[PDB]
Amino acid sequence: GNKIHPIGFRLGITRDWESRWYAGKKQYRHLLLEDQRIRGLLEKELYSAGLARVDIERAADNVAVTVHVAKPGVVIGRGGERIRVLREELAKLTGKNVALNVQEVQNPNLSAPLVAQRVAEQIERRFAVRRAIKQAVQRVMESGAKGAKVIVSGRIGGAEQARTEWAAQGRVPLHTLRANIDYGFALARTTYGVLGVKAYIFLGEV
Amino acid sequence: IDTNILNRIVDHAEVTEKTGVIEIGPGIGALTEQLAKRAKKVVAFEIDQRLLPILKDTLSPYENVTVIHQDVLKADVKSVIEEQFQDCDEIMVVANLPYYVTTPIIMKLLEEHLPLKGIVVMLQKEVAERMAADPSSKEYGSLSIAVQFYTEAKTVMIVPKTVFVPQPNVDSAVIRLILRDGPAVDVENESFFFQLIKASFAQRRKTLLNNLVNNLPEGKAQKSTIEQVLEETNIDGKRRGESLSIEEFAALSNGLYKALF
Amino acid sequence: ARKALIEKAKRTPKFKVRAYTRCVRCGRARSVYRFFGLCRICLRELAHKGQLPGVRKASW
RNA sequence: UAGCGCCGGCCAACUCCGUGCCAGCAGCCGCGGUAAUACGGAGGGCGCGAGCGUUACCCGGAUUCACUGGGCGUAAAGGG
RNA sequence: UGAAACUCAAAGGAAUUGACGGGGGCCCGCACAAGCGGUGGAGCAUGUGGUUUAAUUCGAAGCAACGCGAAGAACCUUACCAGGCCUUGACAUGCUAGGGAACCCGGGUGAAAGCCUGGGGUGCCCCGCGAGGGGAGCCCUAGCACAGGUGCUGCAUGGCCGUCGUCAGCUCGUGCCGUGAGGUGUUGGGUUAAGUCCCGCAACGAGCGCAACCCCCGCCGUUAGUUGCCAGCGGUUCGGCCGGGCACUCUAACGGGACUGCCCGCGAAAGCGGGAGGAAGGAGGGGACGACGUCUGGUCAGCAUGGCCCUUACGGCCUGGGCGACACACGUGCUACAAUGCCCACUACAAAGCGAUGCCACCCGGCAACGGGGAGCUAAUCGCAAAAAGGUGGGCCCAGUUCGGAUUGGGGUCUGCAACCCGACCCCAUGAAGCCGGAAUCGCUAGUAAUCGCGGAUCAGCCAUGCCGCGGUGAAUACG
Ligand SMILES: [Zn+2]
Repeated sequence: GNKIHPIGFRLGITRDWESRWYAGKKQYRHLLLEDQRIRGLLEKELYSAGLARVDIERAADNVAVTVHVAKPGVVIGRGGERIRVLREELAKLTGKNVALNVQEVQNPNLSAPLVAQRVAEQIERRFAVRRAIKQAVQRVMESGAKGAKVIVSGRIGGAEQARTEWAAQGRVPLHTLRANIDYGFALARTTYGVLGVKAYIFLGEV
Repeated sequence: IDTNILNRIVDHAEVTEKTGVIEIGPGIGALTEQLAKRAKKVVAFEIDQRLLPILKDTLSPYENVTVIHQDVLKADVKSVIEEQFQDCDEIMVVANLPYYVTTPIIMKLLEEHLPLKGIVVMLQKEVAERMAADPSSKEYGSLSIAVQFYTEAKTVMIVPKTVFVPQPNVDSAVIRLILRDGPAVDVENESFFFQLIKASFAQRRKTLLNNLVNNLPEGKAQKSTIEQVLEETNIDGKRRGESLSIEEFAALSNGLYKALF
Repeated sequence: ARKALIEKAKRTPKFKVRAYTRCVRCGRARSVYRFFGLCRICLRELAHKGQLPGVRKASW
């Protein structure tokens, strides 16, 4: 076993960096640290919204945060109160006048992080794991998605012994570079430990 | 099995991207999914703690859904409407009611004089003609009077027994009630009017006169009064009562209360 | 990586040669990198995530 | 005057406490060590009802002595 | 010839899928064989087992633990030990009583932590009449929800990793065969690095795997010519140094090229043996890439995490010690045992990297480690930087030796608050074991083995002879 991260494998080709900025050796670490802080804050805050991705950019002491969300309605709210206070909070974190942007993902069934998050939520709601995985895979496959696969880690239904569940459908060629495989991991914290939900979505070629 | 029946129910309820709807007893949310897909902001009154996770998971990808942990009977729905549907034009009600609390629910909803556009519900055929009938229909009664007074109602859909996953015991009929702007007949003494209606149908075999005289505490006292009133109003008590209507009942009620109330 | 030890290495330890470096993500003191400020494990994790700009798998 | 048996599959009738290979149940298959629809008790249900169960014996199911209506190369059964 | 009493709920027949066999057949891989160097012998470095100790913190245990976690233990690291000390606490969000708000500062104590203290107070926000003034702004000081735990289980788990193994396998859909479990495909012949292809055949396809898609090297085009380059010309202090060009090398972007594509023979085909052409010829060399699964595999000490436990101590500061012990025993390495060599002068030829709390040109002082002055460089410019083996010339002449450099004595430099336990380096003496290593055993099929240097991470400095990379010279053998 011991497969490698399908994103880190395809960073150069068919995938793009989540962070897009340049810095010399002098200031690389500080920028990365504040970047991590921003990512952590936004992960904590915008959970319910259906976050999928956080993008960070820098031009000249400027930050352009972009957040991919299934339901931007949750993010904005009434008269953009929430987004405004969120911008205020982010700017208070780092004195660089961040320019927050919000994008809606088309067909949130085609986002591996979202699928993993949903299945993790279902697990935390004490759903049957096998049925949940089957339904998730079918749901993804109905929305185009030339291939899908979902894995749940272990410690199923409070059983003493842990076991992997696994379910795939279609083509998931993890070995080919021009595969455009979307990957998503979610951790489900349950009364009887932790479960790891992985999702691969094979969405076209090249 | 419920695959297309729900779509037909929603179609008959005639919801659009601007109409608001009220859901009672959502369970999983079979109707709720279709309602969210077709209609504007929805609302639910689930009370079952066990099915709450399943409903939450079902309605996770929807943003126009509100869930309330209140019983319909106990909760004053006026505030519910004034709070939730603050922009909507027409507020309808769609639900599948659980047998027992089906008549109480309808009665409570109607007796509170909501600004609801109407109601579309799925209940059993048994009590379906009992709330949409005519003179001499063998299903005429107090329930029919109440429903056909408060609103305008007619049975729409007949879902047969052989549709559900676990085979039930009774055929079902989806009924649509278009709410009425003003009550069909004007009664000053509405309460005793209702008691009169229930008195004329305490026993459906006896004649109307005997029904009326034998069902009032003052029935013994005002035997002559009852007889004269029924005689003058051109609708005598010699009939059964199932052959009367809203109009005759209104006239008789006026006769009783203008003179003895 | 006791919380005390992490919170202690963040001050001036009365001398220059008493101070050391820790992973900014996990507080590991063993195998950190000056360029990143991350231990080897956090470096690998974040590099796989694609959250390190211009950092890619090498094959020469 | 309403009782009697049963509610794991045969076979119509399901939950909560008590017990923890103990006390026990059992026509067969079997159930009892911590979440027991299989033991004990309650609620409820099912069948029969001045009755309902148990034991004993006979025929059936048993084409399992095969006249109706079985078989004998390797399952028992071709004689040296 | 031939019972019964008593016991069990089975006893059996054929066939299917596996597991296994001191059954068989075929095939593969530095597995063996043919070679070339080693290890096991000596000294030292390092990691362990034991032993010792107040402590010698722990985890890793055939392959797949043992120059492993650790890409840097003198303090810090540090989790261990001996002492001195704190208990809403190093650290977070709160609650409730007034001192009362912030900050600056000075003595006792002293090994430091901590404690006791004495001073300028750093106050406004409202500016109610403005003189107390109730306020948010900070701050202590008690009462309390809470911190905290490298404390235990990897046999409750996640994530990540090792291993069989880059081995060639693991399955599914429809069809067909069978009463049925199931079979077929996926077996047979050939071929391949390969379930890679061809043929045969009730199978025809597909998915995860193999391959290819990606990167580096090998050849050539364009686009581009500075900090890189210099063929022709003009300068020239002889320096690509100047003016020039950018042709060539090169640097870094985009493409081309190699596919049994083309001829000859052979085979039914896959393919095989030769031949041009070509930089490369049949996978061109290397990397990234690790199937369903196996190992109660490894890690609660990277992190997260369910359960259990401690919460005036199993938490937290500080000084010193320890992880560096030593009758012994294993593993991985470094230097050698010499003349194909050792020492000393001169002269050459690289690549890939690194640097502003740094790289440090040059000059001067010292025999030196270094010190003082001092330019130039955020980098194709400046520097680290001497490349070493090599090639020349001189010496040694078979000797435990101009071999080997352990150990010890005596000076000295640098880092650092501090160099005793316990750093590195320079110099003068000292000059050990070692004359090629028993049984056994390891690596390697080509720019490989062997040998020679160079750079980097961690890092004040370094116990690095380690790890990751980079080039120089360059063997032998493979019948089976
Ligand atoms: Zn880390």
